[PDB]
Amino acid sequence: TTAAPLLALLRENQDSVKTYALESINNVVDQLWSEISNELPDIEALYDDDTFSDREMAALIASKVYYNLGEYESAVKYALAAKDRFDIDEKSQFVETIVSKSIEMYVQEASKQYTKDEQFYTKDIIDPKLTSIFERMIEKCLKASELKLALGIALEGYRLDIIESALKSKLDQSTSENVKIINYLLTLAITTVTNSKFRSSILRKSFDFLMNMPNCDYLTLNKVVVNLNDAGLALQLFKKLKEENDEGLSAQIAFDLVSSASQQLLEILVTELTAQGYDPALLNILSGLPTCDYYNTFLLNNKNIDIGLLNKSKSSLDGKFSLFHTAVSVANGFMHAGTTDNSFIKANLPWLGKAQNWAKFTATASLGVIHKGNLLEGKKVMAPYLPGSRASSRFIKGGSLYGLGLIYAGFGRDTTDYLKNIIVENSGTSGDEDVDVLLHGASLGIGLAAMGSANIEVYEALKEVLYNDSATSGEAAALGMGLCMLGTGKPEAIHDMFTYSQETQHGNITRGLAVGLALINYGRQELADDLITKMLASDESLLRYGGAFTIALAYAGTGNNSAVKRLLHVAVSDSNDDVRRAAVIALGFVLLRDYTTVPRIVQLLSKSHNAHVRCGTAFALGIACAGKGLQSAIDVLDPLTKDPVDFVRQAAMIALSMILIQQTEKLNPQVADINKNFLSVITNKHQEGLAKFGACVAQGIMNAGGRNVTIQLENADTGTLDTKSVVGLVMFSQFWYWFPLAHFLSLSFTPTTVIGIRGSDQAIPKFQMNCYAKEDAFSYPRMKYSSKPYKVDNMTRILPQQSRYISFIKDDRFVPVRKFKGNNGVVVLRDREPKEPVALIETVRQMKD
Amino acid sequence: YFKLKKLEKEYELLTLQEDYIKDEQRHLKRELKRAQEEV
Amino acid sequence: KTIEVTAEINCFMHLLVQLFLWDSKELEQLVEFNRKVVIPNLLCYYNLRSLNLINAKLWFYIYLSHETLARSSEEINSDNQNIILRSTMMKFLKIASLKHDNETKAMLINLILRDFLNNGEVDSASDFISKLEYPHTDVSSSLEARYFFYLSKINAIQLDYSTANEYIIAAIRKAPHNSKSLGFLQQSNKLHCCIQLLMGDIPELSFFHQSNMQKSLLPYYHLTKAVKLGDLKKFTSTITKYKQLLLKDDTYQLCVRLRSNVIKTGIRIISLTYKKISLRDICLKLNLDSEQTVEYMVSRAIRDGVIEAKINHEDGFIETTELLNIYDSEDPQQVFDERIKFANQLHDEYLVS
Amino acid sequence: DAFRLIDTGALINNLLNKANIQALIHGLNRHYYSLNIDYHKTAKETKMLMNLHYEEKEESNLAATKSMVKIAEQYSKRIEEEKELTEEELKTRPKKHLSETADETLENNIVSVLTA
Repeated sequence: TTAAPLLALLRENQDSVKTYALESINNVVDQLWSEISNELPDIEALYDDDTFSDREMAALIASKVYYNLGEYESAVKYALAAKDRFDIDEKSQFVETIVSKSIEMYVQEASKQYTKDEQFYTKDIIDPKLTSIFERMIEKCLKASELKLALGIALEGYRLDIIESALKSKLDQSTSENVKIINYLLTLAITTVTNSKFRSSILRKSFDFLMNMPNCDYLTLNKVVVNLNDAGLALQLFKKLKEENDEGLSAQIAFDLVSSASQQLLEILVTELTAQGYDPALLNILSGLPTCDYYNTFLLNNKNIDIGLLNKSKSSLDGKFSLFHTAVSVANGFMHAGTTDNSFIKANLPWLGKAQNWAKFTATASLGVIHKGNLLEGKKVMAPYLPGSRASSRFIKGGSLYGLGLIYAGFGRDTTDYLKNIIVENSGTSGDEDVDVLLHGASLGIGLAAMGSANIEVYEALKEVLYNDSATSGEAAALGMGLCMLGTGKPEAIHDMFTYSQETQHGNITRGLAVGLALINYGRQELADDLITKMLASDESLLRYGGAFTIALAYAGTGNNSAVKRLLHVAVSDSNDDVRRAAVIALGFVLLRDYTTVPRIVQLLSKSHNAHVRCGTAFALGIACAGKGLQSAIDVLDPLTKDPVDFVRQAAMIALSMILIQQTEKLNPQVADINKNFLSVITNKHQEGLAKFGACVAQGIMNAGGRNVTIQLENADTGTLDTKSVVGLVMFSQFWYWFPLAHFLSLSFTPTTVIGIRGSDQAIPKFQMNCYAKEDAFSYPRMKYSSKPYKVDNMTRILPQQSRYISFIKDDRFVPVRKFKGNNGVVVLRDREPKEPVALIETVRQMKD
Repeated sequence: YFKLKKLEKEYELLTLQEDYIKDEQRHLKRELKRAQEEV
Repeated sequence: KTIEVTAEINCFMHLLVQLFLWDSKELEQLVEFNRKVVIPNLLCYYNLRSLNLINAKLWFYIYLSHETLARSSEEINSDNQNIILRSTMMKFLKIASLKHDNETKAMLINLILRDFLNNGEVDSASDFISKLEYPHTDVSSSLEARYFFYLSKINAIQLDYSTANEYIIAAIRKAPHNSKSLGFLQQSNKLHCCIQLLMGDIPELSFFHQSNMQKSLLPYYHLTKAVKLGDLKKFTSTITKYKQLLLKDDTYQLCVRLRSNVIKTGIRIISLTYKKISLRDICLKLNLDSEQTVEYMVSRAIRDGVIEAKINHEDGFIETTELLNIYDSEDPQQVFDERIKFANQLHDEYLVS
Repeated sequence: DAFRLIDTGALINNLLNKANIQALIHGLNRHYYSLNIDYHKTAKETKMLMNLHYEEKEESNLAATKSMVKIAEQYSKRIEEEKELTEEELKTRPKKHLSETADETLENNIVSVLTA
């Protein structure tokens, strides 16, 4: 085994002599390589000549040797220069291995280069050789008929041209198949790509591809206007909808977007729509007033209230301080949420008589929870207790302005303008206790009304409240500014507010502004990183606590590794107690995109010492896993219920219920034991106070909104996240700095129900639906498996578990336009023969209008 | 290539936990020293 | 289908294995067929992750027979057959990835390394070792010792007595059980004894007496004594006797290498400790060893570092240093650094387990 | 601890409830309760507390010097302690104690090599 005869000839000169060896050596490089490596300097010497033009053949032999050594960067370069002898379709052990490394190298380069430029692959900034190979590698994947290989590489290597061309060529007319492809790619770009500039371009392009087809799946078209937060896509879609007018379809589109899409996007789109001419039926739908009324009808019929249980719990014992009134007040609100039963409160009136001032403010804002989902009667019922129609005391009035914001969140265009007059009044007046509380509720209430929409007039009115330097009003005021300027916000707003925290000697205000900045950040990503440092660098606990949520909110939705990592850091290295809880609760939010990651993340934290850590992860689980119920979470929570520390017990009970909302045995066996416990603690006279809030309130969540509402981080109509649910949930984890803030859970209660709409009149009917709601593997909550056909009327209780399996029947004479969309959410079916009623039930929109 | 992405998700969870454990051993050790003095 | 296919592939590995050592039909005849199963229809099936579904045994048995030359004694005298096998195995080493196929990578290294050692260049070694160095979790204890042994022998040829010493000592640890305490242990032990002799001198022969085959030990004793006592005449006459030994072991090279050392060892015993030692005594001894290089040898010794001295040939005197109470400062520095290293490694081994 | 009697005028929400505390301040004004503790401090105060633990330079070094003078004796006593330790473990064939004794001897040697 010798290469020596051949190797010897390289050291001699004459081009003929060099040629005779080269080609002998070429065949057997892989075989003879040990000997050939020592002659490597000489082989490089052939290459560096350009008068002897069999340079490329030297290069190819040399590459083989370079691979075997482990200089991969060097081999790749020589392999390029070899040119017409590097063929990637031969596919040996040689060819495959250097090809791998080649894609690797472009990808690396393509990261660095995307950040600098957006055209680089068309230019001579990077290697044409590398490029050429990249373009063939792509041809190879599209030739093999797998599109998921073609796209995968093109994505990683930051080229827009390849993605575009690949979908296009392979776009076939069928329609059904295209749509599957475009959705598989939508999941993939969104959950993997955190570079906005790249991702946005793939998202926008996928709209344009569905658009090129004669029929196209409108639910997916709706999804993408939500995703990109872009007006342009939506307008073009709607002019298209004018040519193809089906009234059932056009209505289906508007009900999907109104629930799922951001509030501001919808508003500006209606402002443009009005001006071009649109149909006024549609313009009404896009406000979201009909949608909210459809749910009110649902909750009125399907209520499953159990008011005896709360009576029995209130009579169990009576003791010291304001925490336990907060507990009953909060459990009432959750129970009666959206159904509009003041039954408990109407009947039983003496316990209200025991209540002091802070408890009155808490109980009145529970009335706000009940009367949610009234679009005209919200104000009216509350009206004798609402300014200008003076009651007997202001403590009563203060939870009215707060609650009025709750009901009327998401329709608050008006509600802002009403409350701001109150804000101007009591910036002016400050010195008595009654006006301070009056304005504290007005300020929680204004921040709800102006939510998420920069109204700079509101920013100024609340800001004067700060200067008066009252701990009661200012806490609200500070939080209010955060809610309003959530999104991009002012540069000013951030800077003014951060500074004023460091100056303040008042506690309540610092905390209030701390949380206030976390909120301002919502999708602002790395551009908030600066304030995060400032906040953490404070030796103030309050700003550090808030600081964790500023990363939670800014990186919410698709996560980031650095972001999670920075929070793991904060939780570990800050021995101050409060700060540890905020950091662990914060983890939940980055990781809301897939709830599955959370039990793993927090497994270490669950055995981690400090009760503030263990409690905080309970709440986080609560938030994160409540989308479908997660069995792996409930298990983690179980030990934590039987924790000896009073507050870890509390959080576990509350957290359990948030996952286990609208669930039963055979879906979760464990819920019976859990229910026993919640009861057992209250009835007892031997437990501690903190635990006892947890038990009463836990019950209130499980059984909340007449057993018809769930806690999800989304509003279901396409399954894409909505603003309100998130914000609401960050506010709800807080009970500790001011007792009623629980109430924000009201925004994150979503009804789960299939709601049909007869499109010929735009009003709800009833039809059977083929379904799997059988009592052979399911139940509903009253004090898995599918094989048998089952039917039921519309506007009925529908679990997450049951939601999976909905279908529809076409022989009540209604046929769905988009069929089922996989999930709960308002639809519109077309009535084939419209000449008569074959079902047309009552709706509460026909009792308002 | 689509595959690779699936494998990255499982990888990414491991890297984050693995780094977190290091930070934990180091805090636990100081806390162990002080607490022994406290008992 | 999964279960059926694996079962066949395992079945074949057993069948070939059973069919050698104790159930073959002639080892040389069978080689073709072994080569046929490997190259098409086997590497092709594997997804580059095999460690246990191919084994050292197949390549070991085939190659062992080509080097036996008494159940073979070629089938082509052109040397086509054996050259081709060396190429095919060399080609496989490319195929065993630099991130996967890790146990199988190492088995290839041992076989290739042997063939170069018997008869070839052993600077061809240099590449294989660099390639070998990557994270391993799967290379077994037997293979490790084999590694160490080939590696020591090469370094011994190149003249590093020290490197080969550490490796050889490491070799005879771990692997030796009852199936590696057999012929392999004997090869290793020969080299380990030799190495100690060349670097310096070998420990006592007492230990080796009960830990090895006695048949080997008697020829090894004879060889060590001649070197230690230092007489040239002893060394040649001994070398002459155990020609058969040095040939089997592949250590005919010892004869060249050990010779310088013998002559050196014969001056060294003699303790030239006095202020002057007369020239005559040293010339007297050397005459038997060396017929024309009596002055050259005494000079050679001084340059080497065997004795620090002065000679004048006018006055015909050797003046020397005290060869007794040497070993002073910084000799502890060397010991102190080296012994701490040994301690850290053992503590590390405690932490792991 | 930090205390205050019943004193009202804001403590009227303080000591399923609320009947209790209204009657508690109505049946008796002035009964103790504990209050919560926090410590707020200032960064210059904070830095002063940590710089307790060039005089500093002089001291560490001083001990180092005098340790080196005396080491001839310090050597001898620690072999004797060590000799004892080895012997104890033989009989013994507790463990924590034997280990700690060896650990102290090793720690001290490293510090001593370091000193020069």
